[PDB]
Amino acid sequence: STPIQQLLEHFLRQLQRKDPHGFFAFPVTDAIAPGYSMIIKHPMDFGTMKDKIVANEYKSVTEFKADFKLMCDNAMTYNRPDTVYYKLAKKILHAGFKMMS
Amino acid sequence: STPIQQLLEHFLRQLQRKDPHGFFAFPVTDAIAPGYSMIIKHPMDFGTMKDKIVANEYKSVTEFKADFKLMCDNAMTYNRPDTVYYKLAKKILHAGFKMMS
Amino acid sequence: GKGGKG
Repeated sequence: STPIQQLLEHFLRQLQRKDPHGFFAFPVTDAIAPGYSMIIKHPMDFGTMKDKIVANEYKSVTEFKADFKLMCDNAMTYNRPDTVYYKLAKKILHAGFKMMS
Repeated sequence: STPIQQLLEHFLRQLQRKDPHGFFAFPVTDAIAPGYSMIIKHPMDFGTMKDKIVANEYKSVTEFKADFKLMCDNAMTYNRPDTVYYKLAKKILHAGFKMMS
Repeated sequence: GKGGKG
């Protein structure tokens, strides 16, 4: 388990704790989110980001942070501003980057 | 049986012909649009207008055109800009106002 | 086919 693997494993638990309901835990589907895959071209979530961590696919902190901002962005785009959903993404996004600095 | 009734009836028929799927045919439920009753404050649909016509509740073309506009403005607020609904709504608002003059 | 997630 590489040093980069320990840092990211740490950042992940730190982020995923900002999201007590699991909104981000798992890949969204169009069943649960109508027309989702006809707006968001590169989908993301925590559970995917965890699986790449394990897989050693992240060769730096910068690339882990790009997935985070990918998953945050995706949500602000799909969801309306007045939603629980867009608001957690927008909050968690600016905190996240700072925490990881 | 009134003349205002006769005019309203035909603007309705004409307006509704532009809604093949009757997306605007009925009241909207929260079951088919999560958040709806808390983001839209005064519901309107073509089924609901049909009945206010039959009950002489419109007194002027002005009043009737008001509700029509309240229907498109509810769809264009709730639905994302890319959907069949937001599009349909904007189309019919401009064209239906064009028609009634 | 209408709306967001809910």
